[PDB]
Amino acid sequence: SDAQEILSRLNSVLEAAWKTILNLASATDAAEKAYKEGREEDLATYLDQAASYQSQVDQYAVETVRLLAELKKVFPDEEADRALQIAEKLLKTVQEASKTLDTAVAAAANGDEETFAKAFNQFVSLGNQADTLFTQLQRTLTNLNKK
Amino acid sequence: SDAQEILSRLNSVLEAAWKTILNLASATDAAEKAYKEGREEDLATYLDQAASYQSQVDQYAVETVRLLAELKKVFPDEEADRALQIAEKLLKTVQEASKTLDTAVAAAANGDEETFAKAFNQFVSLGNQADTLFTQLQRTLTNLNKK
Amino acid sequence: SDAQEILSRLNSVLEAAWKTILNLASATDAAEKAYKEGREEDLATYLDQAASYQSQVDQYAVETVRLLAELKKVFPDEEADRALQIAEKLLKTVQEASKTLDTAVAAAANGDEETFAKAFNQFVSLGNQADTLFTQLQRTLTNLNKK
Ligand SMILES: C[C@]1(c2nc3cccc(C(N)=O)c3[nH]2)CCCN1
Ligand SMILES: C[C@]1(c2nc3cccc(C(N)=O)c3[nH]2)CCCN1
Ligand SMILES: C[C@]1(c2nc3cccc(C(N)=O)c3[nH]2)CCCN1
Repeated sequence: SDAQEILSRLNSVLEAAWKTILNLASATDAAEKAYKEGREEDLATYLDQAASYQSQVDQYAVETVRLLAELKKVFPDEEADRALQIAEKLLKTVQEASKTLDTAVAAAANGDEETFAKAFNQFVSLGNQADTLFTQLQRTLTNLNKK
Repeated sequence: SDAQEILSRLNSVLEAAWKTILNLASATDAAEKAYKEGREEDLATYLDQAASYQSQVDQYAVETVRLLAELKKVFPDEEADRALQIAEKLLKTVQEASKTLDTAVAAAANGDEETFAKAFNQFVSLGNQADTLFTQLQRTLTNLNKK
Repeated sequence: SDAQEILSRLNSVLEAAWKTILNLASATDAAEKAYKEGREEDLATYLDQAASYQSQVDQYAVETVRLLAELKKVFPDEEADRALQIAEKLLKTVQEASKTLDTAVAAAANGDEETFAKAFNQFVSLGNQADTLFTQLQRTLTNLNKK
């Protein structure tokens, strides 16, 4: 059925997204360390790496919404509505993380540490919120895949 | 011992950024056409391309600020400060365009056309604002390179 | 083919190599954290990422040796000779780090903590040796571009 072709594609997207999230976590931790140590040039490199991975998470989150919107169109009922709603909230949170990371990158480039720290700390908190939604989405999809 | 290399890197970054801006414009035009013609799958492809190019413009704009900030440290004069201020305003505008494109991409994925159209038109306007600052920056750098 | 173009290539290679070394350091830190926290799948991913960056460092080291030998032919200079000797010692050291990282990868795959711990500790010690050599190389290249 198209429904399980879509669920299959969704599992592949989310597996790829998880790998990217692990890379984003590494880059985020490295940026925090460079920031603590006053290594400004190293921090710039780690922030650019984080922004690259965050852009990739954003793309995967968009693809996840598009796939669940497609799944809902093949369903005659609201079985996939909950998963789509989670995925849409995930995407909203991921894009907020992206915007706030951008504010941090610009503040670091502008040499405005107070703005940098505020935005970077928001980015970290949004990432934790996104992680909660990501795991919720995985659980919801497992219940749609049956076997 | 450094400013000439900084200036040459800046010229290379801005040349690469302009090509990316042209590619972004082509993707934007193609997305507008797909939207008007109701071809949602085509629109998704063109929006993903636009988002990729926009992320690259964002990166080049960050690099531009960092290079001009370095130049201002080496040669702390009014020319350098003016160039950096223009580049910082360019980066601000580029990142506003990036966040607005994110809203549009999410709306298209969510099937929310009212939000998509409003955000997409805001994105176009911010792009034109960024173009003005980009050309202003080029004129200032001409005065800084002195041939 | 001219002395100045070869130096320009060397400067670019070492710039790129330092960014790759930063990525290797972030992946290594993330692997250490996953190892300490007992997250074996995360550890496996970060070891694979570290090995990828280590292999890229190895290739930049190869290219640096080749380029310095080319520079000695067209612009003899006791300092290019010094740089080549450092770069060759660096190449040997980064290859040894790659070997020990490979041993760590295999030990994680086999679930052999005793072998893993020894190999990972050796990898760290060799990375610090390579870091010292890389700093010496950067200093020598700075002198080659003219003190
Ligand atoms: C906790 C952490 C994080 N987990 C995420 C899960 C899904 C999305 C994002 C995101 N930023 O878009 C996440 N960010 C580790 C990487 C930085 N923060
Ligand atoms: C007019 C146009 C545009 N010109 C820009 C110049 C600098 C930056 C951006 C940006 N979006 O960051 C620009 N966007 C063409 C490409 C789509 N909109
Ligand atoms: C400090 C660290 C390290 N610094 C290096 C500098 C040049 C080469 C290498 C290498 N392994 O080839 C380096 N490794 C980061 C990861 C653990 N060791």
